[PDB]
Amino acid sequence: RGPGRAFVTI
Amino acid sequence: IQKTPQIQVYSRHPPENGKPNILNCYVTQFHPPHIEIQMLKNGKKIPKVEMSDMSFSKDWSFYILAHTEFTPTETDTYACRVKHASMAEPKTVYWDRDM
Amino acid sequence: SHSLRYFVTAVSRPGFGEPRYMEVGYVDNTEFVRFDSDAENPRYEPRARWIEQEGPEYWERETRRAKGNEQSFRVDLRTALRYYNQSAGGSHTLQWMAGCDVESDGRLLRGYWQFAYDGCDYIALNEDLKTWTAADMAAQITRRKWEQAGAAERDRAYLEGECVEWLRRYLKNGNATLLRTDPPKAHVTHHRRPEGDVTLRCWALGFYPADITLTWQLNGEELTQEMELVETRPAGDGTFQKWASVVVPLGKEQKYTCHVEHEGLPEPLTLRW
Ligand SMILES: [Mg+2]
Repeated sequence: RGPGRAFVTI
Repeated sequence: IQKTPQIQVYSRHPPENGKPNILNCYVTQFHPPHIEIQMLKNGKKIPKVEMSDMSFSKDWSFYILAHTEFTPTETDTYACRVKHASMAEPKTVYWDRDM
Repeated sequence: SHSLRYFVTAVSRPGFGEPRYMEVGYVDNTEFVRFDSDAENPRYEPRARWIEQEGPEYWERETRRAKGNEQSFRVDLRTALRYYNQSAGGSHTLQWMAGCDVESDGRLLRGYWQFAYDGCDYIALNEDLKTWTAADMAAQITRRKWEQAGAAERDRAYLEGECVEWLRRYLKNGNATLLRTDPPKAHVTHHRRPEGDVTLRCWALGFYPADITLTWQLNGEELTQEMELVETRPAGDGTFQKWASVVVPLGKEQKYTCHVEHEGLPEPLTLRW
């Protein structure tokens, strides 16, 4: 299962 | 543009005339990712070509594979032609079966 | 040990709409899943037979994750333009690699969660899985934000938890292909040059996994700067190939040795023409 950005942006 | 593609054209198995095989065009170490790859038989585009195995080296350069099924013959000429921003014109690289 | 790794790329293309967004997943050196926003009906797709075992809920969940991810990368690409004071007319790239290296006994060796912008390091989760290394001043802005938000904590949780657990499941389900060790079959070819000397080419064929070293020696010295060495390459049958070559004097071939190291080779090979 892959990774989630969780809407945490740069 | 930043990194020029490195192109290898080769078969899955050592080629034997009349034995089914796979012709591979593996293109590595390039950036940006946009790229166009065609495999050619006797100068004509081969219609059944698939792309696979996209990855990064990290230092992040792109890698990608084009491949097609083929049966080697004494008379057919194969090549892979690659167009990338880093090159003024598309680069055509021929299959060398005697390495 | 084994690895589960996801390689993610978002690339802008002003004038042609939304950035292209792609994810590709690997167990060790085997591609097994892929997402491409440019596909007819973009969804997570199987790329190895053994994953096709997974039910609809898996594909739906992974497609959802990809789509949420896609949205954040769209935002990030726009933010990047601001950080670097770049025009909105040009194409730019954001890359993203995350995954876990895991011993066969389930122990986590190393977790990765790292980014690059336009081909260069941007920000990377350190080995401690707690702090970040920022490559430039723009990335320091990101670091401060992610430190404030405690971003590393949930990332760490994935790397130590889901990443490890699913890797184990994949290795079990795909064992007939994934657990193989195929040693290199190696040999040296001899090519006389018109110049009157010789190219020796050391070949390694049919090996898995892909990690390998191929080196030429003369009188105990490695010929690093002299050799031509190609990138390790897929044969398209689950195995890999590589070659290294040197140019040597006619009649002195025998002085040169090729050395092959691979997990399938308890003792490395030494080959001599
Ligand atoms: Mg750089």
